[PDB]
Amino acid sequence: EKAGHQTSAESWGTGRAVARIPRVGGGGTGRSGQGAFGNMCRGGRMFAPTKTWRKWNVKVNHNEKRYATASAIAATAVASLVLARGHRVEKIPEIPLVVSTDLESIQKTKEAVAALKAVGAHSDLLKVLKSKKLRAGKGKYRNRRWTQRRGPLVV
Amino acid sequence: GKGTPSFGKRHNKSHTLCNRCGRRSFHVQKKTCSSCGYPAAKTRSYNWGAKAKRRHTTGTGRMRYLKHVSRRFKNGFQTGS
Amino acid sequence: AAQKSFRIKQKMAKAKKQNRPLPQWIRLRTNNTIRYNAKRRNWRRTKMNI
Amino acid sequence: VFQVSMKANKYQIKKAVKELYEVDVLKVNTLVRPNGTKKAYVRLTADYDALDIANRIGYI
Amino acid sequence: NRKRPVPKGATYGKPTNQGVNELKYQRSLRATAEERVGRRAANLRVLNSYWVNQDSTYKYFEVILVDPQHKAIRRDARYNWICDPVHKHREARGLTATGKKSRGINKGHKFNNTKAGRRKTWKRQNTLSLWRYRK
Amino acid sequence: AGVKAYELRTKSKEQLASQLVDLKKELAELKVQKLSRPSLPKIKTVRKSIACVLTVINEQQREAVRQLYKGKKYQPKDLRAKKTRALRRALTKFEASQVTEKQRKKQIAFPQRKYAIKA
RNA sequence: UUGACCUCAAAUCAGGUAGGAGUACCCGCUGAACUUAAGCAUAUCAAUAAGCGGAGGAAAAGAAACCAACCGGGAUUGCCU
RNA sequence: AUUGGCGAGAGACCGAUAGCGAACAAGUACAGUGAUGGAAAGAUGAAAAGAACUUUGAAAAGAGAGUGAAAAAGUACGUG
RNA sequence: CGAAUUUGGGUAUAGGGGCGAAAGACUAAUCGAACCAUCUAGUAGCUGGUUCCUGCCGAAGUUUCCCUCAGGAUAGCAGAA
RNA sequence: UGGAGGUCAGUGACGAAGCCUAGACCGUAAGGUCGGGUCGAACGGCCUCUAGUGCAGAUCUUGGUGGUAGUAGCAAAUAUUCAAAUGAGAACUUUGAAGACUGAAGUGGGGAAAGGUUCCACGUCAACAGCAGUUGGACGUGGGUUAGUCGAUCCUAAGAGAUGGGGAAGCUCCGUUUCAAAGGCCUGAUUUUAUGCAGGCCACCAUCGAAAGGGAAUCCGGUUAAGAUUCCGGAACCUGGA
RNA sequence: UUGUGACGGCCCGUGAAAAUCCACAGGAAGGAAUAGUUUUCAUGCCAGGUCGUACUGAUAACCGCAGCAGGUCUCCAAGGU
RNA sequence: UAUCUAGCGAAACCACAGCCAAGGGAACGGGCUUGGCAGAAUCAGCGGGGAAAGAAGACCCUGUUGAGCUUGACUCUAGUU
RNA sequence: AAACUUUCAACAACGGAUCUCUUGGUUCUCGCAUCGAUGAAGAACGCAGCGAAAUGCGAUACGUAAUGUGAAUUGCAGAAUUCCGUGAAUCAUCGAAUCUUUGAACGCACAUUGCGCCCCUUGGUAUUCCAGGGGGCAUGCCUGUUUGAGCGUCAUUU
Repeated sequence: EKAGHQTSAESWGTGRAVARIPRVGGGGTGRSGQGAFGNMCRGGRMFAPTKTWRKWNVKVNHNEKRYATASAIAATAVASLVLARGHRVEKIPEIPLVVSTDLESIQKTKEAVAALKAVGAHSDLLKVLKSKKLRAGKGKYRNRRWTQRRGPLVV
Repeated sequence: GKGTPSFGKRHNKSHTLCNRCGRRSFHVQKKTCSSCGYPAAKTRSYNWGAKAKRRHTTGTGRMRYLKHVSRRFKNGFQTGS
Repeated sequence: AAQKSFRIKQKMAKAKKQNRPLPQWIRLRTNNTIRYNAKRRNWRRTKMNI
Repeated sequence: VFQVSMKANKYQIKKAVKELYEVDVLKVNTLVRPNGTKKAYVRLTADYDALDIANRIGYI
Repeated sequence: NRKRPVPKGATYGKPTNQGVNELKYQRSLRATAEERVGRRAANLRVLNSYWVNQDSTYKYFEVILVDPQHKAIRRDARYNWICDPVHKHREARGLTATGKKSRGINKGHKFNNTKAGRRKTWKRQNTLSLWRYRK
Repeated sequence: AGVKAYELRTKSKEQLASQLVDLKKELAELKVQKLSRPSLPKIKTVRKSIACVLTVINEQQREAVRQLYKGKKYQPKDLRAKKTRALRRALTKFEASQVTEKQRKKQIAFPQRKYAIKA
């Protein structure tokens, strides 16, 4: 909130052949006489500085949330929608895909991969594995360095 | 004659170095420092001088004793070896 | 002035000691970007005004 | 000619030179150098030779 | 009263603030008495005070103080609560009886302004409370 | 490397004083040699050795004074603990744990009971 | 005359203790004006900024000289209202 | 409660005229008697391998040569 | 141009204050109220600027009230749904 | 256009981004796509989300650059010249000669404030000395300031300023002998115990404040690259002690 | 030119203080003889610490943004006209 | 001095620029219209023009913008009684 | 018709945009409570084998102890068998110390590295003077100790 305002700059007024923006006083600095306190000014405050009381979370009706969840569940059982979503389910016998509770009881990653191979989700797995690519911007140094697809959801 | 000829006449320091802060802010005739308020017990400080507080505050110097207090507290103010 | 005080003379000594250029070997020190003394002083250029 | 502790006076310098080099001194002069350190000219008595004491100390 | 300490009565503002003479200090004569006493005897803690005498010019008070470093007070839990640091300069923070009276710390509808603290209440009812999902 | 504090700790008062004296003499001689020689890193080691001798002497003296004042109150201020100004002004464990006889009687009569809601 | 007592002193007497920092939050005192009122003086800004004194890890408040008018609730604090 | 202190974890934030004034010997350099004011300034290359040697110049330096993936990277160094 | 003289150093007076053989003069190139930081991003019916393209529609300077006359409200004119 | 969720198991060190290119294509346009050069590590299409999202102007901000322009100009303080030396190089450096000037309220010899090493020597000319430079108050490296007698230190001046005390919410204000119980100074006690005490005298108002006021005392000759009333030789003086 | 002396003029102006040193009044106290007193007579013994000290002081060492025709206190002062 | 040469080397200002006559036009054009005309590159001067440059007119008016000063303005106030 | 003005391209300049990078910032959340007369925060001056500097430290001075790890530090130099080890290190940890002159700052003073006094010790034929070493001497207030003062005042005498 104090960015761009930690100066005592005052406008010189008219009659000095310079614009009327506030200017830093003093001397012998290289910064004295320079513009301050403006969005157009280097080192000044930005226009309408970003505030933390901006609305971040947005409320949704519980019923509309449940409507969207039901629609997504129903879409998970549409064969064409899954392919359009791009999920490599061509080799799967039929969807929705239901597996015994022994999968709930599974224990190791090797046998989880084996189960995926058995039921046909492995193709989705290789899609996610071979989709790993660097992000295309300044999101790399914001702890978002890599991007990859979404695989199967085991429910 | 208020400009250059008058600037020719200034050779008498009104401020010398202050004992509490070495700032050349000690007024000789007023016997008080214009920066830290020496010889007053309280160091001179103002809530409109935020930059001045930045320049003169804890952590600006060596902190010859306060820097180890966090370590001693973390270890529980222990005596022994 | 000729008639100085010891405080002023001590500041003079400190200034004279500080006024020297970079030792050559700090330049060769690794991860070093210092190339010269940027706090160098000349008696005509800048007054320390103590 | 010695570099001397800045807190040392002529009495202390005389006593230290006498205790350190087993020599009697005649006079001590001191000056604070422009680099801020004390410099002492200690004149010994005629019974002693500064050159011999210097080459005893190590510097010819 | 407490004459406004401005020079020549010039207040440099609105006529509402131009008053100099009949202005009244918001703390009690008891409060300033125990404040001065505590500042003099800065090693004790002001336990209480009371009125003894008054003439035209002065009011006279007697201030009870307790030594927090005396071992007769430090032990004997009857009075060693005063030896904890949170009671440093009760007379200065307004924690004595006169201090509470002048602050207005009392239960009821007549003290809605100053019950939990005047400035604390003002802050609480002048803050803008925004939640994550805006209400 | 220089001298070692553990072997310095076995020496007595006169031994440590003698070692300090000739270490100081050797430092003086090394300073003279440094006046003429380009670089003289042995002077650092000798200065460190003098520091070692001095800290061992000071530790012995402080332990002797601690033994002298052992058992009695009013330790010398540099010998008593150095926690914190507030940590020293604070009431001790005994002084804080002090409680009146009325509250003690109430506490013994009615201590917070240990109970569970199941049946 | 010899001993108290009361009040007041002195001591490089014995032992302590206060000051000063930092002050985001906290407890008070003091205290504007710009500003809004399309002028402006009450009002507003604001019992805010600046100024002063005082704490803690929180502070403050706190076990009713309360609320209420009900088939009554029951220290304080904070949130929603 | 908490834009201070000490530890941590994070972000649909900024990306060297931005973000703190300060990514750098930054509250530094230096301006003012003083209160105070207050910057600019990041990037060779993976590794200095930072150019031996010859030649022309008083020298700076050039021309060759050489190192290097690159000298259309030569410290006045990424791109330009 | 021997004095109501000139001048060094010390010292006193500090901002609605000082000091003035008086000019609103001087008070650090600042004076019909110094300078510094803050309130403060003070307010402005006033001046200036206001950043891509194409498509369709497309004005008003008039009514009433206003310390109203360089400005608003209202009705009109206009777009969109 | 920056960033975000999905997707193209998208492009890429066999060359991403960026930049340059009177080269091509597409769109009315905003713009998109591609050929070539440069470069060296990331980036894009699509469906959506989001915003610190698009500049020609604001005497806009910061930085950079022009024409003017090799232009105005470098003209106050009488003035320089000849020859050697050094040097790559001399109008400007050194030396010699000549001509001059300051003309003793100096362009001389010293100091006060201020400066702070500018002093002196050696080396050296990238920058600085608005021409030049071999020179320099520049740059690099070093050397140098020696006191009983000179000052400060001591005194008090105008004044400043604790204490006692009184104001003030308070930061602090007044006050300086005031409505104070305000100390140090002579000689014996003087080693059954000390510096105690039945020894004695008194009763100042703290303190700071002058490197030109007041004050204890040093002169000559010689000596250094640079210090000297300070070192040395000689010759004295004062203060305090025994 | 400087110092000194004895004088004279001027003032409704008559032109610092203190430290410090000495002296006088008084007479406390003490004092003989192979030795007392005199350390204000002469001679003789010891010590004298701390800090400054270089250089410029200006048409180039200070201030004026600079090596700025400006400003900035003072001592010495040859011959002729 | 200007001038020419060696060295050194800025600034103001600048939409784009730089020949006129008349016309019309924001009623005094360098540009537009119609005529006159019109030949590289330039040097020293000069002061007619560029309504030349220097400064968001300091006169005047407007603003529900100030400030200094005054008073039997309105509203208060230190002091005093 | 070169010279010259202008336009464009290539190469070279000037400048430092763009792109990519990031040991920095900013915002949110979580946890904790610890400055100082036992001398803080801050200041000054010093300390490294070669350092001038937002480093670290204090005449024990880029640090000493103690502990842990286990062979470095490194720009150059270097003590130089310190390497199957009470043991390298610009390491980490950190509980013992040192901690100059100051600073609320404390004998008085402070534009002075000025001036005292007190107590021990050592020298100068010395309780007194001088010098050196060590240790001290602030203010307010509290509790107590001792020494006092006051016809304020109570008992014990002509």
